[PDB]
Amino acid sequence: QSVSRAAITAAYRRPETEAVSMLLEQARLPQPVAEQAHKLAYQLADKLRNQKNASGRAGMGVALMCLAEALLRIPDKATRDALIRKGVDMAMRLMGEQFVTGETIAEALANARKLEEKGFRYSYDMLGEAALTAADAQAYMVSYQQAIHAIGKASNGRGIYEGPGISIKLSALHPRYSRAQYDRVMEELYPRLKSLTLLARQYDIGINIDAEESDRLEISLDLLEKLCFEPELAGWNGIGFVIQAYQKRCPLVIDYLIDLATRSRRRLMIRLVKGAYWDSEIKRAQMDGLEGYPVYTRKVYTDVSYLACAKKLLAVPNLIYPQFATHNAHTLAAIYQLAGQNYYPGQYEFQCLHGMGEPLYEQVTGKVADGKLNRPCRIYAPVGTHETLLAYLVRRLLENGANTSFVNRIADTSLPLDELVADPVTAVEKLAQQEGQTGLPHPKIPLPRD
Ligand SMILES: Cc1cc2nc3c(=O)[nH]c(=O)nc-3n(C[C@H](O)[C@H](O)[C@H](O)COP(=O)(O)OP(=O)(O)OC[C@H]3O[C@@H](n4cnc5c(N)ncnc54)[C@H](O)[C@@H]3O)c2cc1C
Repeated sequence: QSVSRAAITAAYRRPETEAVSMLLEQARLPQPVAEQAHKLAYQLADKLRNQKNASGRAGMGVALMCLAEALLRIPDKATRDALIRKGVDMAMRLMGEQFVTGETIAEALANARKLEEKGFRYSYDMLGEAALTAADAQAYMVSYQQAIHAIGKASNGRGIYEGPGISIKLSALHPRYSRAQYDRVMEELYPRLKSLTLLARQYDIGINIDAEESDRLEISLDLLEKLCFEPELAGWNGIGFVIQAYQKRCPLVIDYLIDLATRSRRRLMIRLVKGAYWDSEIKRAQMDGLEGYPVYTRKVYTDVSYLACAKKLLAVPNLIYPQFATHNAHTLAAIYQLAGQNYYPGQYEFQCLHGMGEPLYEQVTGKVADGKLNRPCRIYAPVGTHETLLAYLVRRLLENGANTSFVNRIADTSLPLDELVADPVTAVEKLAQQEGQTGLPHPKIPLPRD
């Protein structure tokens, strides 16, 4: 292929100067919106850093304190004045626990209530991906079936917005998905996706297809296309799909999705993310030796792409329920403002990962009289034992450990608040004036052919 599909194909690896130049005006916050976004972002990030006065205590060497402490333990003021494989497995489960909501779906669900009463929602992720065998994919299938039964019974008619949903990885459902051919995916994967989706619809819970590696985008769109035209799914708006703003294709995938929601007569649930596989995408493209990268190479370009994509999503509320997944205070503030006045619950939600967004979103989800923004947030809740945790944990380490990540820069007491929440468009134009051209690739990431 259609007009919208062909345009996705042709954007696959377009030069960054071109891709970034085209996004800029789509991403620019109008003057007054930009300033309310800055102020809100500043406030959120200020509260985050300085929850337990962490920066005001910088406002106030160590051996002296130990002596002042021992002196303060003198009870009477007068007296005082007068005076390899195992290490890896272990470190994985130790660092990883903070990102896991429970080992079983029942355990995760039984803990649902605490944050659900505060206005939080949930999307449960049965950990495990990249099925290597036919038996592996069968077992993931039954784990997903089981989870939908338990989630749906706990949802108990609350429906797709207020009630819990499930997130699935297509790589879990087909052996060797990474190299699978179109014909085998449709024969084998598609009937399992269709079956899980029919089940979710019986319980009226959301079912989201997670986005994985970029060379799987095209087959996931073929699967989505077919799925949206199932008679048993007519009139039901529970299908969800993730799109990754670090991809050059993202804006064009949105044109496609908008046309699909129209033709298939539904409102799609669309989770907009930046993306979780950047380091691997860069390595992969450098080994393939093709004309360029399917993702941006500077983090600020991804931020620009996200804002442009968020605007496009918010413009079509009859066709799309946008789910804005982020832990970045500026991104959140910019969305809040871009969504305009006269919020209604079913306009959009925020999303965050378990063990990562709680402090940001404790300022967001809840009553205005308690100082909150009163916007719903859906927590993505990984569920599994130690044997399913590895790949997810490594992605979290890369996310938390990168110096370009907001969750890393916020902990840096030396980087000032204004720089942390600086506007990405303005950042890009600043690079452009310094370097001579808009959207130049990262200086340390040359094209694969160089
Ligand atoms: C609820 C939820 C669900 C998610 N589901 C998925 C999913 O299905 N598939 C998926 O891929 N991701 C998914 N993610 C996103 C991913 O796991 C990270 O959480 C997310 O990208 C972090 O973005 P941020 O705005 O929180 O952080 P920010 O710190 O503002 O931006 C972080 C990031 O920018 C990108 N980046 C980093 N360096 C560069 C660079 N040099 N050049 C270009 N881009 C760069 C990467 O996307 C990286 O995560 C999900 C996130 C959430 C909250």
